[PDB]
Amino acid sequence: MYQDLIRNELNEAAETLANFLKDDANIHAIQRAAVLLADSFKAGGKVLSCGNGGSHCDAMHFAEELTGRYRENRPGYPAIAISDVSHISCVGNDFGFNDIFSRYVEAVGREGDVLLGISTSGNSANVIKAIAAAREKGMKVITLTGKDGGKMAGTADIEIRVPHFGYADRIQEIHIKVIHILIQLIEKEMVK
Amino acid sequence: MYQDLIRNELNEAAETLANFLKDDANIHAIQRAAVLLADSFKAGGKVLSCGNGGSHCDAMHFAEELTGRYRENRPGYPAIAISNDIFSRYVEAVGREGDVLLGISTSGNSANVIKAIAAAREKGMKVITLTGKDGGKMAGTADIEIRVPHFGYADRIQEIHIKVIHILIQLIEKEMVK
Repeated sequence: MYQDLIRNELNEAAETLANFLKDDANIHAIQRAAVLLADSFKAGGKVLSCGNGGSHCDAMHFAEELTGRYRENRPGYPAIAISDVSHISCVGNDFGFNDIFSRYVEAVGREGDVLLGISTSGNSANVIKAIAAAREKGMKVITLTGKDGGKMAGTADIEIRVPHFGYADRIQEIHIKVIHILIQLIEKEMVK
Repeated sequence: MYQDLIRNELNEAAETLANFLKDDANIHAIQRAAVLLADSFKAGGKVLSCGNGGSHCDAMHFAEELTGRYRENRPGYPAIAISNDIFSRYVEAVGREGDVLLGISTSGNSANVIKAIAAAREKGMKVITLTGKDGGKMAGTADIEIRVPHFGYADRIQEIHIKVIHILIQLIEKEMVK
């Protein structure tokens, strides 16, 4: 019988969400993010999303939702989720410590574009390398993070940080809620 | 400007989690789902997961986490995520009696999930579904259905589905080391 266990997990997610919505700064960070993204599309830029693990799915839903919405009457792609095009992670043992995300920024980023880097610990080495490639490319940087923000703390133009300090599950669950919301706020921006 | 919209959507997530967690049937369905999954794995079976749009991702994380944890020293793949016959044709090509289909559909009306369910029954497989609203056309056709009582837009349902997936993975781990 694991009913206690189930309810504890769900309750912990409810405290996470509560803790998250209570801080104004988080709410303001999400609005700023959405404005940046939409300003950037409007200027003809695109966003590259990336994340490891479960966060790679968040990076994917965010790019494919924005692309599916804004591809009509626009060149290119408004958003792309960076993927392992050259199969560099096919040696297995993937800790994130690789140049899959920064390679991709180097090959396709342009000045004006946006990097959305997702990292539930703020320590993902591939995401830190993409932020540096982004800076070299002249792209603005949005991060969705957790805990104390890890080593990426301070390196993003806009950081949306989830105040949870244990395992990644609780933090990923708030990130996909943030992404659902970014996408609706951007739709309000994109008619204006 | 949007501050209120942001908080509103967060609060609606908080309302959805509270109404999901408050109904014992949803808690019991999660425990039974994990027990059937674990028991399948113990008997040498696999689980095929599928879903559309954002749900596809959830089906992907479910399958990859599970295969990552149990592949070593066990033949085959513990879980495979698939990708209107795109899911049924795969079930038809690889399902075996004793496997399990996990079909994810926030409205319960995904035609491609529905067809995968019917292929599953033809191969003698069990059926777990992650749903929303009233369970839609899928209601009744799963052996175990975890249904999110939210009757609005899909986003809020998906966000509970991923919490369910994270907990299944936990509970299956306790079952497997038993």
